[PDB]
Amino acid sequence: KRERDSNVLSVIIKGDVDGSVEAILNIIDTYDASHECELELVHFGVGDVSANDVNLAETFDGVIYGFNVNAGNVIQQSAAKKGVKIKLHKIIYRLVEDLQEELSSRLPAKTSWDPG
Amino acid sequence: KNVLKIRRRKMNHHKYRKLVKKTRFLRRKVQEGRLRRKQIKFEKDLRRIWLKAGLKEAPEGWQTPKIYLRG
Amino acid sequence: ATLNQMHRLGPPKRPPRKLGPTEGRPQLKGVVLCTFTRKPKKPNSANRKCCRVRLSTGREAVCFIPGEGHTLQEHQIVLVEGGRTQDLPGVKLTVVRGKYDCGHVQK
Amino acid sequence: PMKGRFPIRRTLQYLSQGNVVFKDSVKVMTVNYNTHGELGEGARKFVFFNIPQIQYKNPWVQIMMFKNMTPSPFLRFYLDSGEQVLVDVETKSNKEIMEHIRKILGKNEETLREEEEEKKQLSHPANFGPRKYCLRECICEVEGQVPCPSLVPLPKEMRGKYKAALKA
RNA sequence: AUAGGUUUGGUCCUAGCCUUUCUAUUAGCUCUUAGUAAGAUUACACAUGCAAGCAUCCCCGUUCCAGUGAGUUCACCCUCUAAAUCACCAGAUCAAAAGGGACAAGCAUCAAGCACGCAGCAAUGCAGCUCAAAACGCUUAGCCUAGCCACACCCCCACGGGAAACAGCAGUGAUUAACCUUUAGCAAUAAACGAAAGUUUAACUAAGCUAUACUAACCCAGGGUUGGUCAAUUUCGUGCCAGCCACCGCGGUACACGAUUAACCCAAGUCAAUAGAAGCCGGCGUAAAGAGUGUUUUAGAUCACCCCCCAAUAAAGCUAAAACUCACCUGAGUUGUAAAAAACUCAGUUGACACAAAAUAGACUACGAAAGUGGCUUUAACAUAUCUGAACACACAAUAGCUAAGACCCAAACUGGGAUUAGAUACCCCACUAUGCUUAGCCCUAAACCUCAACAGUUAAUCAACAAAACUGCUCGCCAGAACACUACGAGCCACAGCUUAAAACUCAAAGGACCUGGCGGUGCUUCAUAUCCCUCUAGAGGAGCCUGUUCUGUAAUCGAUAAACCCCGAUCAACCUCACCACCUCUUGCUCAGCCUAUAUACCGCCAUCUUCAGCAAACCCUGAUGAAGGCUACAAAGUAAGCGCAAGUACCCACGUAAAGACGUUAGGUCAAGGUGUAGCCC
RNA sequence: AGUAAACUGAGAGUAGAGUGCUUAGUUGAACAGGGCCCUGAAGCGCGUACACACCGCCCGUCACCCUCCUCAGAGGAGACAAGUCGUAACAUGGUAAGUGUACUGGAAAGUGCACUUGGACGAACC
Ligand code: FES
Ligand SMILES: [Mg+2]
Ligand SMILES: [Mg+2]
Ligand SMILES: [Mg+2]
Ligand SMILES: [Mg+2]
Ligand SMILES: [Mg+2]
Ligand SMILES: [Mg+2]
Ligand SMILES: [Mg+2]
Ligand SMILES: [Mg+2]
Ligand SMILES: [Mg+2]
Ligand SMILES: [Mg+2]
Ligand SMILES: [Mg+2]
Ligand SMILES: [Mg+2]
Ligand SMILES: [Mg+2]
Ligand SMILES: [Mg+2]
Ligand SMILES: [Mg+2]
Ligand SMILES: [Mg+2]
Ligand SMILES: [Mg+2]
Ligand SMILES: [Mg+2]
Ligand SMILES: [Mg+2]
Ligand SMILES: [Mg+2]
Ligand SMILES: [Mg+2]
Ligand SMILES: [Mg+2]
Ligand SMILES: [Mg+2]
Ligand SMILES: [Mg+2]
Ligand SMILES: [Mg+2]
Ligand SMILES: [Mg+2]
Ligand SMILES: [Mg+2]
Ligand SMILES: [Mg+2]
Ligand SMILES: [Mg+2]
Ligand SMILES: [Mg+2]
Ligand SMILES: [Mg+2]
Ligand SMILES: [Mg+2]
Ligand SMILES: [Mg+2]
Ligand SMILES: [Mg+2]
Ligand SMILES: [Mg+2]
Ligand SMILES: [Mg+2]
Repeated sequence: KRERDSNVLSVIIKGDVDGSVEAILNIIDTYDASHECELELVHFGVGDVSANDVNLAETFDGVIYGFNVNAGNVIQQSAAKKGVKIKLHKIIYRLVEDLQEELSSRLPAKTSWDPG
Repeated sequence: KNVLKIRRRKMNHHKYRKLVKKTRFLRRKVQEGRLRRKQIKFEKDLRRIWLKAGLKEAPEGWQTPKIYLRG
Repeated sequence: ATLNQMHRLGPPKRPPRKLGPTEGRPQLKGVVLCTFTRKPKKPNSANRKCCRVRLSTGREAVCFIPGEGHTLQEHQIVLVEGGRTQDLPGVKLTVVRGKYDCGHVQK
Repeated sequence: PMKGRFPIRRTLQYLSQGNVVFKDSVKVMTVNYNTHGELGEGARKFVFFNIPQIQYKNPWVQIMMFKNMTPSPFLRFYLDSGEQVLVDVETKSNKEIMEHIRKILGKNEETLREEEEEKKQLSHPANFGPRKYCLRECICEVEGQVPCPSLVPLPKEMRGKYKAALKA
């Protein structure tokens, strides 16, 4: 095992439909600021943020981004205990603004990658 | 017979004595803390006894002796 | 031991079976955290392929990767069976080939 | 080899050889005997050998023992009616003591056979059920009757899957 | 178990692990058909549909059936007696509540629970009840399967609250390795209702899906394995790498890896992972195990009827030898040892002189439970029985150690100095302290070992090995692979760096006990070395120059030998050649039915070094060891006989002497691929 | 012992080439006795944790990667693995070994007091 660098944002993606999941994944794949901060896609799926998503986020010190999905109270409690951050969103550009915010936060400033 | 097992036990015992000598202070502090917590636990046990038995307070003129303290 | 002693002790209080690496389950699901190699104990010499997985039970363990060559990268899901790798100390889980993200060996 | 002198005493085959089954009135049996004395040898060997058999055949009778309490050995049976039967056993061999207790308080072979007849009344051959209680699980086992489908497939005529097609 | 593999250089024993067998789940690869059986991983959350009506209104039912296993000794027998059926009744059947008894697994590092009983009409009085034969407690589990117990979303309950409930059928999200249809019918049986024809029923019946299983079949067969256990591999590729293994193990130029062929086993399956079925009458001197010692109750056993003294212990007193100290005389050295140094000026004779220790006896073998006890006297005193029995208590327990107060001749950790050494925090020398002694308390440990429990009994037909011959009966204590571990945590203790009790995780296939053979021993005794180990004798080398070999340097410039057993060695021989080396140049079927002095002496032949300046090696037999590895010797002989080889003998030289020659089997994978040949691998303009 | 020492030839091999090798011959000595404190040999023994057989085996510290446990971070254990300092044990292991206990020390360990043989004292007198 090796300790992960600070400039590596691990993200779980959860969508209401496969179309939304694919759209978010395309946005992520457009990423080009690899040098300043890597954007790893630990796992993606369709449905409400689940215990397995929280477990992946805990295992990889990642952040779960939910697109028009729900985070039950039990899941919220477990994520709070395990130190994961679940960020639900209902607008694609709001989610993208949040994602760029996290990338800038991980940076050593504002990120240089742009979605369009 | 040979004394290989006795030699193994000898090395174990010598290393244990050396470790105790090397870490006596920490062991003393931990043991004192353990004794204090043991006394508190025993007092809690007696308190449970009488409170469940239905006494508002420890019996008349009763004070729990500190049985786990040297003094 | 006299008959009285046998009666007093009762039947032999056999030790309970102790769970192995897989918590006594045929397979577990893991997420490959890292991939690396390990030198086997003497006299064997090799760089055996291994990975670190967060098993579904919450424990992290080193799983051996059988077969000539593989592709397991980080973040990938694998199934892991028991059975110790004889020449690796402390490694007691084999990644099952042909399941989830670990494809069969290529001819 | 089994521990102890005369390990045969610790075999179900031996404990089933006991021929003494007490009447329902017998409830307690106290055996006073002496650990020494050539006259108490019969009682000593009776306690050593036959007491296991008596207790095995009579699991509800309280059998108690008493060493060197009185000058002579003796049995004493306390019955359900309050009666107490004292049986002197000095100078009698263990076989003689067993025969005497069988005569005075044991159940006769005819009564034992009557109980066995009552028992065998239960297992009616014609009943069908699990092998634990019945000789046959189903009528299929009886030859001539339509066999179990699991072994011999039924005709499409009888099978309900095709009776449905005929219904259609 | 009908067993098998695995500890070692080898054998025997003990022991763990694993293999072979049979199920079930999951996974991988693969799959044709028909009948039948069985089917979420989860007491987590649920969209949707359905699942309880009947009937002249009242009643009855919706408490059943069906479901799950969260919880868990409400399940079984007896007593008593509710509810229900027998058209009203009858007691019969069935069966609640209540009472009595029985009723799972693990942990005692859960040993105390804390009112857990009784008497009396009551008043109230007694102070008791459970528990090492496991109470109280923690963890785990549905069970004893014609089926039974428990739960019904949680708060045990369910007035109430949390909240809006599939653990009814089908189905779904989540979760797990685990994953069936959102079918039809009341045609049959069962239930509910009705007086009844009848009606309702996701109970059930008949269907749907699924190699999970069984049966049957097809003129369309895969899976696994092929080093041993264990059935069965050809050729390639790789070369301690890639990789394989249930265990032992394989791979450094492969019957074990990957491919390929073939074969072997099972076969619509195969077999990778997991789980279960296989688990106490065996042992304790050395393998783990007789707990440091003794004594109870409750109990168990039949071994109960049969039948002189020596050194125990405590107290008191005493002292012979020798020290120390102090006194006279003498002397200048004394101690120290492998040799010295440091150290004291003190040393010798004689006399006085202990609170320390207790020659000879003792070649005795006694006393005590054990630890222990061996100067003398006295006092007190050495339990009981014609059994065993304590972390379950009481009393002891060497030496060391702690607290306090005394003693202190001598010894003596520590400390200092001297010496030694590469260093010497030691071994050797000197001084001295705690301490060793007394008193009074603690501490409670020993290789506390005679590593062999107590009592009773036998020597009869033996006994893995060694040890101190082998056992029988009985009882208690203890042990179940190694290490973790005289450890961690808990508990108790006048203990505070402690003692007793004492685990688990991770790891391994071993660990271990006893022997055999050999090597080794700064190993013992004895006898030797005849140019040999020391001394002894002669002549040399080591100091000088030169010649020559080797190493190191240098160069474009060999190679090999290189401790004895290399170094004027391959060479009884290099200016060219020899020459295999280097630089430049030239040729390609080439002197060769090519060639290579290219690697491999760790594939070899061939010829040799070496102990060997040895006398042993020995096939084939026989015997001993319980028929184990192994061993085989006694001459006033006791299991050895041995062909053959070697030695020897014989031979050359000058004897019959001596020198040659010879010198077996083996060791150093000793040397030589560069005498030559040859296997393998390699270059072929 | 015609040995050492000294001296003089011949030969092999070369076209030539050695202070080298093989060989012939002459003069021609001294000690030869004590031993086993030193090295090896033999015989009988003893010990052995070695068996690639002491150039063996192997202990502990100091540093290095893993796995598990206890712990407010740190320690312990085991494993892998090489170095490091020593040589503590295995032979009388070079100070016999070990148990308990105490002091001391880079580290195996040293010593003190008692105890065990799981060492020997060679086994008539000598
Ligand atoms: S068992 Fe008889 S019909 Fe199936
Ligand atoms: Mg150790
Ligand atoms: Mg399958
Ligand atoms: Mg349960
Ligand atoms: Mg504990
Ligand atoms: Mg409820
Ligand atoms: Mg539910
Ligand atoms: Mg359902
Ligand atoms: Mg689902
Ligand atoms: Mg299934
Ligand atoms: Mg090959
Ligand atoms: Mg032992
Ligand atoms: Mg006794
Ligand atoms: Mg005792
Ligand atoms: Mg003591
Ligand atoms: Mg003193
Ligand atoms: Mg101890
Ligand atoms: Mg301790
Ligand atoms: Mg403790
Ligand atoms: Mg000489
Ligand atoms: Mg010179
Ligand atoms: Mg050279
Ligand atoms: Mg060379
Ligand atoms: Mg030339
Ligand atoms: Mg030349
Ligand atoms: Mg050439
Ligand atoms: Mg050779
Ligand atoms: Mg030679
Ligand atoms: Mg010769
Ligand atoms: Mg000869
Ligand atoms: Mg060689
Ligand atoms: Mg060579
Ligand atoms: Mg040493
Ligand atoms: Mg020594
Ligand atoms: Mg010692
Ligand atoms: Mg010292
Ligand atoms: Mg002793």
